[PDB]
Amino acid sequence: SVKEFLAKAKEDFLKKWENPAQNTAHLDQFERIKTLGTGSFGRVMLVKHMETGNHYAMKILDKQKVVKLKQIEHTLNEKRILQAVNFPFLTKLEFSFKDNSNLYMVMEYAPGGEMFSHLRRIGRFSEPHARFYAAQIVLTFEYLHSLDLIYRDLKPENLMIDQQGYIKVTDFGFAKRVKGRTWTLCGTPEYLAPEIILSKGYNKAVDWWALGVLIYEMAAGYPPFFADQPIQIYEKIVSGKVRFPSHFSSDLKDLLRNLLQVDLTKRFGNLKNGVNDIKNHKWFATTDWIAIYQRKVEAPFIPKFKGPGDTSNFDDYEEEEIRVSINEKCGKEFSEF
Amino acid sequence: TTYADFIASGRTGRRNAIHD
Ligand SMILES: NCC1CCN(c2ncnc3[nH]cnc23)CC1
Repeated sequence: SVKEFLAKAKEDFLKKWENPAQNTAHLDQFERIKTLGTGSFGRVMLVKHMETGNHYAMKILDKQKVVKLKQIEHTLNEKRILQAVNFPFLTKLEFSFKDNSNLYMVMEYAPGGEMFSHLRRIGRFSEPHARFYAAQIVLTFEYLHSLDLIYRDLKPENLMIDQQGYIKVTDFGFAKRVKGRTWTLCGTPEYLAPEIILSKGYNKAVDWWALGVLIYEMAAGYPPFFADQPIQIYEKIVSGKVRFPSHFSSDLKDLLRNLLQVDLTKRFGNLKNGVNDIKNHKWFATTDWIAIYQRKVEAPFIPKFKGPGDTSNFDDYEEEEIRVSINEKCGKEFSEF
Repeated sequence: TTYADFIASGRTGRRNAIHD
């Protein structure tokens, strides 16, 4: 059963969680090819592992920048979790290491680019197209939540398309293993649950609210709560009044009403029957959950490819040195990494 | 239209995370 699959996955996870892999490679084992994305502590690059010729995505964080941004514990969360998970729609760590200046995490490369890019270009996804992605997220969250993990940054920018048109949920920077409630103000304005905005203790139900935002955005082409400044976005979210495009099917609206529910006692994914209230909603009635998990379903969109390290599905970013100081920075802070 | 309001907004690009 699902319960059986998940208990076994938890046994697997905890072994790695309690005894994390550390220092399993070094920088010069990799050829750096291109920056695929950037962020507050550095970037993610396409790299080639020389010994195998395999391509990977290497995330590089500047330790000093992590420290300035007060993201030390969050970064340690990211690495410790990613080395420990294993799931079809996640990119676990193949390798990690650090040097005087940086932290390095090496993961499976998803060559299809960000969902964000395709969603914006095309405008919006059909309900079947949105459902294919949504199913994969539902399953990932099922997996993650069973391990007492909250993800906390679902959005198109953070969903990578693979060669088969399936998803990888990347960007574990805010992911946290927590039983019960937590309090950090984090996430992305458009996707923040009202509990977060109202500075309450919250739980994994914030991820299910964020799923409502994503499905809405995929199907509409814009999010349910938007405005030029975050404060105005927060005011809309806490009203919770959502308006649906006329093209939204009856079932879709009903799903979204139950995901984008300000009342935690009624929010889908947070009820006594957990994720099954979502899995068994009418909008997903055509979804074969096992076949999605097995990647047997035919993806509604498959990315245009030229080669194994072709990068044409990514935007171009300015390439910046990877500099390594002769002095070790922030040794204590990142000792366990 | 809502689509037109979105595309004219400053939030159609990649959206940054917030923290504390
Ligand atoms: N949030 C958007 C970023 C785009 C670049 N990234 C990336 N790109 C490709 N394959 C990958 N495997 C793991 N991360 C990752 C990281 C995420």
